[PDB]
Amino acid sequence: DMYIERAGDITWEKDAEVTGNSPRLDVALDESGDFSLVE
Amino acid sequence: ETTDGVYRVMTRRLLGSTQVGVGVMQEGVFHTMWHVTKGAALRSGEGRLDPYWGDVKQDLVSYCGPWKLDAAWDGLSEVQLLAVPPGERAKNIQTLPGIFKTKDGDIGAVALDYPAGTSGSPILDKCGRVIGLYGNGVVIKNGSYVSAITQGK
Repeated sequence: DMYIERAGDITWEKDAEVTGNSPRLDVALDESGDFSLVE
Repeated sequence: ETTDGVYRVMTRRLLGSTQVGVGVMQEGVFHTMWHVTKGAALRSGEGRLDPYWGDVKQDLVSYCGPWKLDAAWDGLSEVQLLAVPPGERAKNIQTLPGIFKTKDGDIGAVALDYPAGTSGSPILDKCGRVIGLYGNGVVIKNGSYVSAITQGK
């Protein structure tokens, strides 16, 4: 059996750490919801 | 608990208590990704949450009602991934999303790599609205994980 328990509010925090770059990728989505690179 | 906010999706069927994903509670509907629950029912205290809508290709599922999340990435502003890793506290991570270019349009993507317990973590805009869920994406040539910003309709 699965169960859920609260983890917090959905709120924007002003002084959050900024990381992660911003790639633009060509992808394909199959019927099973799986993403794949196209090039 | 029907209190809006983000939740952990736990299971007591594996070893001990394992966190399989994350979900969002909004307008009395629990939103998560299909591959997390696979449509299974969820216990929230004494109450039970029954699946209401799901789509394997979208990798999304809603409980107690139809999909309620409508906000979308504006394509310009930074967003915040409220990552809820298993056993650790919820942390907001700001980033500028990439783009998934598909034949059916472009979808935002965040280049943040987090443990398997994190699928379903919400992605928020500057006004605190959930614009998608984290946990379904690709690994690129360098090995970094890039998740699509998966939003329903």
